[PDB]
Amino acid sequence: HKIPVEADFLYAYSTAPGYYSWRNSKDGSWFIQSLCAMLKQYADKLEFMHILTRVNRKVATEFESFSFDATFHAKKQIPCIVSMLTKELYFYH
Amino acid sequence: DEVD
Amino acid sequence: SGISLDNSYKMDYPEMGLCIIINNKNFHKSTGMTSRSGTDVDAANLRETFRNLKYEVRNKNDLTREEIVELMRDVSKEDHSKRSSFVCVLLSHGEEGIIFGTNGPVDLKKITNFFRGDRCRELTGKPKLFIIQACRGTELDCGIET
Repeated sequence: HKIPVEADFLYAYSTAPGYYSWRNSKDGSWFIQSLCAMLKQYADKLEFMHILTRVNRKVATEFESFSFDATFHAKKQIPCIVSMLTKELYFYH
Repeated sequence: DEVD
Repeated sequence: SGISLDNSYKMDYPEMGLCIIINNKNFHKSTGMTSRSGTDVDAANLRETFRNLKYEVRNKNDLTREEIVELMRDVSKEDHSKRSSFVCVLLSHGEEGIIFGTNGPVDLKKITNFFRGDRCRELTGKPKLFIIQACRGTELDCGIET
């Protein structure tokens, strides 16, 4: 008859805890680029967590950093879905 | 490719 | 009626809800933080993407720490009775638990607390989505070959 005050939040983080997040000055950030493509392609078909799982794979597989600085070259990124949701979320009805 |  | 299931959020209120996009590109020189080239591309991509999901999008640009807090306070106190959900997209520098206004940091907890089930009764039981494009530290993922 009560719910927790922290229930029904979802935190779609661009990167894992502790890590840099990559942004491309021409294309936009890897995370936002992929999130928007997956929303457009799947928001009328998939539940939100399954969309966000496709964002994870897209960011994980299709992006790799290129830098003249060895320290920052050839690096990867995985986003971090944090769910306190109590129900499934579909953008359609 | 830039970090934030 | 027949048997029913309560496994999904009610998303058929008259409005899907607010989509607040905070696009922080340029930072007060005194902070020493660099400009976030390409974030306008993110901001416009998000605006169009959530527009087509039928969200009421509000783009805000280059907000101070104080302006972020006030905006979140004000938005939380709006009438959400006709709204299904709430989305806030944050685009900025950050570190673990923190995102930056143009003039300094804001604790993520301070932002999300405005919408806690007990502090924002308009959204209790409704999905509150925070989408955060920001650093969470300085670690780099070297990856592994597949």
